[PDB]
Amino acid sequence: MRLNTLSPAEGSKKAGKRLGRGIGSGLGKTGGRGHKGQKSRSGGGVRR
Amino acid sequence: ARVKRGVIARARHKKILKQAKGYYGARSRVYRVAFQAVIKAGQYAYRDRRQRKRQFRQLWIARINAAARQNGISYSKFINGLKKASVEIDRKILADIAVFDKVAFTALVEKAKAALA
Amino acid sequence: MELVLKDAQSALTVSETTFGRDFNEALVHQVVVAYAAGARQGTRAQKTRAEVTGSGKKPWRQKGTGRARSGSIKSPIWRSGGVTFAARPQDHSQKVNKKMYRGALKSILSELVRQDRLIVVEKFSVEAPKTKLLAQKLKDMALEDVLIITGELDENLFLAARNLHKVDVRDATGIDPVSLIAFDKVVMTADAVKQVEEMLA
Amino acid sequence: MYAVFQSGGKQHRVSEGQTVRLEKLDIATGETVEFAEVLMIANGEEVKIGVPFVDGGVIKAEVVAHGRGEKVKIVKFRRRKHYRKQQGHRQWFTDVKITGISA
RNA sequence: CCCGGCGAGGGGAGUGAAAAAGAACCUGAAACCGUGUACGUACAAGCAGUGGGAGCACGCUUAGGCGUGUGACUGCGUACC
Ligand SMILES: [Mg+2]
Ligand SMILES: [Mg+2]
Ligand SMILES: [Mg+2]
Ligand SMILES: [Mg+2]
Ligand SMILES: [Mg+2]
Ligand SMILES: [Mg+2]
Ligand SMILES: [Mg+2]
Ligand SMILES: [Mg+2]
Ligand SMILES: [Mg+2]
Ligand SMILES: [Mg+2]
Ligand SMILES: [Mg+2]
Ligand SMILES: [Mg+2]
Ligand SMILES: [Mg+2]
Ligand SMILES: [Mg+2]
Ligand SMILES: [Mg+2]
Ligand SMILES: [Mg+2]
Ligand SMILES: [Mg+2]
Ligand SMILES: [Mg+2]
Ligand SMILES: [Mg+2]
Ligand SMILES: [Mg+2]
Ligand SMILES: [Mg+2]
Ligand SMILES: [Mg+2]
Ligand SMILES: [Mg+2]
Ligand SMILES: [Mg+2]
Ligand SMILES: [Mg+2]
Ligand SMILES: [Mg+2]
Ligand SMILES: [Mg+2]
Ligand SMILES: [Mg+2]
Ligand SMILES: [Mg+2]
Ligand SMILES: [Mg+2]
Ligand SMILES: [Mg+2]
Ligand SMILES: [Mg+2]
Ligand SMILES: [Mg+2]
Ligand SMILES: [Mg+2]
Ligand SMILES: [Mg+2]
Ligand SMILES: [Mg+2]
Ligand SMILES: [Mg+2]
Ligand SMILES: [Mg+2]
Ligand SMILES: [Mg+2]
Ligand SMILES: [Mg+2]
Ligand SMILES: [Mg+2]
Ligand SMILES: [Mg+2]
Repeated sequence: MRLNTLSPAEGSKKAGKRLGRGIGSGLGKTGGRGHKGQKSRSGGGVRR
Repeated sequence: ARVKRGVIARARHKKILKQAKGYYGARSRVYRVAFQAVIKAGQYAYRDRRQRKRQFRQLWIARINAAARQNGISYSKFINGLKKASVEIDRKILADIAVFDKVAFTALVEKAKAALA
Repeated sequence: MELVLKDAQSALTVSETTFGRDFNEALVHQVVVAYAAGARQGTRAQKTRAEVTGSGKKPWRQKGTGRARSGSIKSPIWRSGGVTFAARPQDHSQKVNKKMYRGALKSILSELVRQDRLIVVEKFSVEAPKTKLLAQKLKDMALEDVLIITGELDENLFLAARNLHKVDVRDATGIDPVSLIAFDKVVMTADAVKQVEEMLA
Repeated sequence: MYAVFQSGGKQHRVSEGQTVRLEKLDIATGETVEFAEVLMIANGEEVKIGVPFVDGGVIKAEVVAHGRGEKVKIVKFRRRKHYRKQQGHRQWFTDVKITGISA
């Protein structure tokens, strides 16, 4: 064991979602929000 | 950690502008105009790998017709007569014998006439 | 278990559950990563659009001039404007469970024994606080990169090792997981071995 | 003197001493291959036509190379629909040399 | 030292490891503007490419065909968000 020979367990290091970074990533442009609503706006949504 | 985009961005524009050489005007000098041109040239090349097989069969057929009508038979009757004689040579080879060996082509026509008779 | 001794060919008895375990790599990685996170300072910041100098005047009127609409000179789209998601000072430390921190120590110590990187002696000291004196002793035992764990702190052993960057001195109460891995060889006196088992148990 | 045979879903007209590029064969780079399905043999105004194969005709060759062809690019694009995709390709071949034609 | 208006600017000589390090001075990208060479172009109709394809120039090292630049003529084809 050395400082450059340790690795984590498989399945514990899921990567986060990054929106709006091109066509190929699957989340570009609208970034998962759809088209033209109150829910698509910055800060938008209704109270509980 | 601040990240600067200069070195990566420059190498990515040079890749597109090298695929676009020989084009006219801004289509080989300007990135915005040249990127569209490279995209359209790939669309055309995909389509023309299909049309290439169509344009060559159409050319072989027109040369077999010309060489058959000179031996007293048409393309339609020649092709039907070879199927009844069990001759499996294809269009590409037939249009090559017709140009470079006219003695062997006549032998094929006499075999198709005999089958039809 | 049973640990041999190099300077006196004796035998010393230790616990199996502290020196005979198998290596839990996933557990060790978590504790080592949390150690280096606890070393950070976190001192930095930038300025948002509300912290840049300048007034709140609208640069030009809303309609009629033929330009895109503007509302502030401190906009994060303009040159010399704010940073959209500016940073603040923050704390990067993580929590480690007590039983998890102690379990990772026992598998590090258990693996040093398998690879022959741990050696036990009765005594280890020098007469005077001289660097030349300690350097000579290490060369006789054929050691270059080494970590020395001693039962009780020594004034002369601490001073003689200060100017050698490849040699480090501790006591039993001051062990950390990262320096047990980073050093080529580990030297522990008999007194140190006794206290380490007691604090681990 | 030439003959016509088929190999790899295509047909070829060859003369002795020629090198022909075919589809990939499962033969080592030094061995000899055999083609016993011959469609016609023309030997200077003496012509044999197979119905569908010439009886007793066979062509001998020797494998001389293996490799991959030039690379082509596949580009797909749907305008105004937020869709794009690309791919590359490289096709395997086998070169043989015609050593003997016999009827 | 020489040309020039006892100019601006430049060519030599010299310094320096280097002056295409000469003060508009480290490196010195792109748009944009020129000089030279090869090929095409003055009876020809349109998103300027793509599939086919002669001729010319040039390098070939098994003299074999191959590589590189140009592109007459011809099928298909109304940019991107
Ligand atoms: Mg999608
Ligand atoms: Mg969603
Ligand atoms: Mg929108
Ligand atoms: Mg709607
Ligand atoms: Mg809606
Ligand atoms: Mg909605
Ligand atoms: Mg939106
Ligand atoms: Mg909004
Ligand atoms: Mg808002
Ligand atoms: Mg930095
Ligand atoms: Mg880019
Ligand atoms: Mg330019
Ligand atoms: Mg250029
Ligand atoms: Mg651009
Ligand atoms: Mg100000
Ligand atoms: Mg106000
Ligand atoms: Mg005001
Ligand atoms: Mg600022
Ligand atoms: Mg605690
Ligand atoms: Mg389109
Ligand atoms: Mg005057
Ligand atoms: Mg002067
Ligand atoms: Mg000099
Ligand atoms: Mg320097
Ligand atoms: Mg400079
Ligand atoms: Mg330049
Ligand atoms: Mg000319
Ligand atoms: Mg002319
Ligand atoms: Mg003319
Ligand atoms: Mg006319
Ligand atoms: Mg017209
Ligand atoms: Mg015109
Ligand atoms: Mg038209
Ligand atoms: Mg063309
Ligand atoms: Mg072509
Ligand atoms: Mg010419
Ligand atoms: Mg001409
Ligand atoms: Mg055309
Ligand atoms: Mg058309
Ligand atoms: Mg059109
Ligand atoms: Mg259209
Ligand atoms: Mg469009």
